[PDB]
Amino acid sequence: SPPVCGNKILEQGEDCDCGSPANCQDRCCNAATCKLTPGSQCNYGECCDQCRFKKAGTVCRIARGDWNDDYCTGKSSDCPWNH
Repeated sequence: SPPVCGNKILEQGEDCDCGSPANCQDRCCNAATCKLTPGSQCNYGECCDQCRFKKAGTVCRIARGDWNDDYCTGKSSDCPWNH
């Protein structure tokens, strides 16, 4: 699944796109923008939860025990170990 904006593949650095703006069957992902539609923050990823990123502080990972603890940032679908 290469990076094609307008192919229904969230690969073309879109983070939310549909094959065709007219057939965009993703209320959370818009092709015309190749990004999360207005109102949604997530769509795919660890931080993604209900088309909305997990409020910063939501533990989603762990390095190797419990020091810094991996926590969401409520800004992306990624969860940094916090290291």
